[PDB]
Amino acid sequence: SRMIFDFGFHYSKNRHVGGAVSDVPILVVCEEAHNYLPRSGGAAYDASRKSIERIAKEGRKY
Amino acid sequence: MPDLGTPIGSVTDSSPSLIRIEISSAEDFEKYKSMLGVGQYLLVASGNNLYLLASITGVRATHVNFRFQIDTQPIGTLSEDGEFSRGSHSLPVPTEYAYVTPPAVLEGIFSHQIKSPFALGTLGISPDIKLKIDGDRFFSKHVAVVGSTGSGKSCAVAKILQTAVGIEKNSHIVIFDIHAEYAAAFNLEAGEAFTLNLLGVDNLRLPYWLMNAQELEQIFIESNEHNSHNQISQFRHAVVRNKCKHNPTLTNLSFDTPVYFSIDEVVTYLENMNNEVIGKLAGEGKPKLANETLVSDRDELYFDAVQSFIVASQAAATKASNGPFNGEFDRMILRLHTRLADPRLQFLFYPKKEDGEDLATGDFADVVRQFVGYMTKSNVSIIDLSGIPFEVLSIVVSLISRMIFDFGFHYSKNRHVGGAVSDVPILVVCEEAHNYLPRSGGAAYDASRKSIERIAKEGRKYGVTLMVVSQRPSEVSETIFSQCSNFISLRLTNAVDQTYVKSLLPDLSAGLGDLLPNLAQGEFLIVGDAPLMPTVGHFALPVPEPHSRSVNYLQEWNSGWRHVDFDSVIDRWRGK
Amino acid sequence: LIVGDAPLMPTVGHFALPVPEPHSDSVIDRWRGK
Ligand SMILES: Nc1ncnc2c1ncn2[C@@H]1O[C@H](COP(=O)(O)OP(=O)(O)OP(O)(O)=S)[C@@H](O)[C@H]1O
Ligand SMILES: [Mg+2]
Repeated sequence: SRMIFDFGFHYSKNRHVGGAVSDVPILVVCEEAHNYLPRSGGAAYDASRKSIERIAKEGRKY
Repeated sequence: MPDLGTPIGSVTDSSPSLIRIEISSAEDFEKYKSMLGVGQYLLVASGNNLYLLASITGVRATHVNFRFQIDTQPIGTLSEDGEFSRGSHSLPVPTEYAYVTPPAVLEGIFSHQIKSPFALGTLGISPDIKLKIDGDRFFSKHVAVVGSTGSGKSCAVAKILQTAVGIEKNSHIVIFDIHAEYAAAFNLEAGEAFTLNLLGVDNLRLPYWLMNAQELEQIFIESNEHNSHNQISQFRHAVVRNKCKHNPTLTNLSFDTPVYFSIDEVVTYLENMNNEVIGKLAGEGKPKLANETLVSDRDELYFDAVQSFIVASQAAATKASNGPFNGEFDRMILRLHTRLADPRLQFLFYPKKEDGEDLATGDFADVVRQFVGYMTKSNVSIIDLSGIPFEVLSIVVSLISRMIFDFGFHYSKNRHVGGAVSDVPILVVCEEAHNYLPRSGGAAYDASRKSIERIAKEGRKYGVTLMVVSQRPSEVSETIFSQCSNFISLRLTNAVDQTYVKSLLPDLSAGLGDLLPNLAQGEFLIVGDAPLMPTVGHFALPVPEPHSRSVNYLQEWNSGWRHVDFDSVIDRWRGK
Repeated sequence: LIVGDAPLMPTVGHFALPVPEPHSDSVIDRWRGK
């Protein structure tokens, strides 16, 4: 996921410099989320619940 | 005072809390169907040469001939002279008539008894009429808004602000954004002569030494582990001892007092302290380096550059023991090297003046100019926060707020010495508050609440007021509302939200809640002290409108398979 | 509204305002911020 987001970022920068909004959208479909995004869980599952979260708050733009 | 007209019907039940009117003619009801609707007002008799105003709360129609029913509640009293008192002092007897409230009477009551006017739209019954409130009561006190999605909150707020800035007295306003929306609502022709300072992630200047204790402790440290004790102590010691060396003149400094203080130097100090090794030989109760040279005052050398010491040993000739704080501080060093390694956050750690040089202790003044601007003219500023990450948002907000409260108090004192009240008002606008002011939230956002709580309590005396906006008021701070003296309610549907907003708000029986979920697009309800009495109102679209350009998806899918030159993107993607 | 043992009976009253009342460019020359 981190790769996707960083790519969208570095691309939005360029097309914004050009003055045009992005043109390459992406939709990430996630299934059986509760197996890899727990609500009450250990730090062992702290590498995912962070990355994906970055998409929720700062996605629409990029 | 004037000829009210022909009545509607008599009374059939009376009390201080409730009143019940009864109509028995359909031709009479259909004629005045538009006024008798909810929210609007009616006149009742309470003896000769008086009248009583009531607010419609509840209608019912039945067919068994027809029978209507209008439930009402009393607000206040009005004479034939024109005076409008408040507070009920009469129960109306039956066989007393009722009449419908014309506009003319409302306009007459509005004009005279209102000290200073501020327009806030037009009533629904008649568009060619302008609703007014007290000029000073409104913008010198704490407003609030709550609206369901699509209810047109942003446009209404933009209209309010435009009027406050004379767009169709010099006033200062800051508007925090999360969607990049309110920027265009102020993009009139340059010749208008009202300053506009647009800010973002590229041009914002905001050093990190302005922080209070909580923010500094929060960015670079996490106190979850067992090593949470010692880190904080020695961190404080280091930051202080480094604060003076670069600012000698001043006196009696403390952790909180703001002045320049580098951070890389603090990292160097912490590291050099990780690896210390002490000597226990005779008259050598102090450290020992690689070149057999003792040390007297730590602060003199530890900062400059890393140093290496001899190895621990137990020989009677070479007696070297390990240091007190060796080993513990290993992680936070890498964590800090990382955070500083971040490019996207460069505006906070490694900022630059216009010329190119780094900041200095004195530029503090200019740091506030951005928020303040020109003095004798309106200077609405529009901060942007989309580009900012999700972890530093609370910090940014707290700092930008405290920096304003301090200025307010300072100018309030500077004018108290003279004896005249300050003529510089400042408004803060907080949008989508439910993200960074959670009521169910814990310490993850502890730094934000307080920076606003102050304005909730003190701000009024000093000269700065708030304006909160949200769309899910249940998951918002209980304290930030209660200090709000006026409420604007647009459309709300979700039930629990109705319950909460009904509770918090006092003069709301069942009907005033039955009115929220059926309001139209552009309408609103007003409840508080700025009006004489509750009211239902209608707005117009603002000019120019906010757009917040966004990426259209389906209209883009129908296009071609555009060659993403991954090569060029990744190439520019240095990240080195 | 008063409640408890002191009054002869629960009751509501109103308070008269107490006179006296309780109240409490180069401008920013405080870089110290204190
Ligand atoms: N008096 C009015 N007459 C006609 N249309 C109106 C009126 N007031 C508002 N609108 C319409 O409301 C529409 C959208 O409102 P928005 O400004 O998108 O609401 P909002 O503030 O974005 O709420 P969100 O989506 O939760 S951020 C606009 O396209 C307007 O045309
Ligand atoms: Mg909006």
